[PDB]
Amino acid sequence: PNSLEAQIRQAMKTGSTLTIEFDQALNQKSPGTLNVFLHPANGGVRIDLDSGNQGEPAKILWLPWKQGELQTLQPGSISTVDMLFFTYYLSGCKVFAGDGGPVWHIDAPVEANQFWRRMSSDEWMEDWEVGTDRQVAYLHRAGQSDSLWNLSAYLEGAAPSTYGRDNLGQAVVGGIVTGRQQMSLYQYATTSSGSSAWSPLTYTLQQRKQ
Ligand SMILES: [Br-]
Repeated sequence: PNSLEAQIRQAMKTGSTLTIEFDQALNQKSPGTLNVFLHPANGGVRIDLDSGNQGEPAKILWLPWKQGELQTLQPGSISTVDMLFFTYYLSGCKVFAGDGGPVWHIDAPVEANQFWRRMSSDEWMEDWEVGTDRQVAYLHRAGQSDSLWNLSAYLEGAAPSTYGRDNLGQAVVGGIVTGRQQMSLYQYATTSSGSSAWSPLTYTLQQRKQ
């Protein structure tokens, strides 16, 4: 087979099944570029800081998870075509990504009005004028209470993407860098039924309402 990094990038693009296991220790690393090790795992790849166990070094873009908080990947971090991006597992969490803008990983219990308030101090958000459009990818868990994710007061456009059902399930989000400050996003979900194949996570047109 190819390098584990290439295997992931091909699984994403081809819409194949290839799971990702993350070491929790990665959440102690700040957002931005990160040197990790990739290893074979049952049905997929493990990403950690273990230099042994047939580990293959890779430089990725990384976005940690933090309890009760948002974490942000700034687009200034993004350059190298075909570099992979990952965030930690979504456990009821939300991911909001602006095309050419930041990516936010928001923990499950943070209310939508609160996380939008926090997001909106970012320079990319301040530059997004009411009545104008951006391309935004937004992913939440299906069946979660609407107060934890509904941004309809703020954005008009396509509905969010969802993962899971009945407020159960997890997701993995990653990406492939396509250029300066540019990435294409991919996702899969894990439920009682098993893990889905990768598919695109689509940026949709959104107009800012207020
Ligand atoms: Br929840």
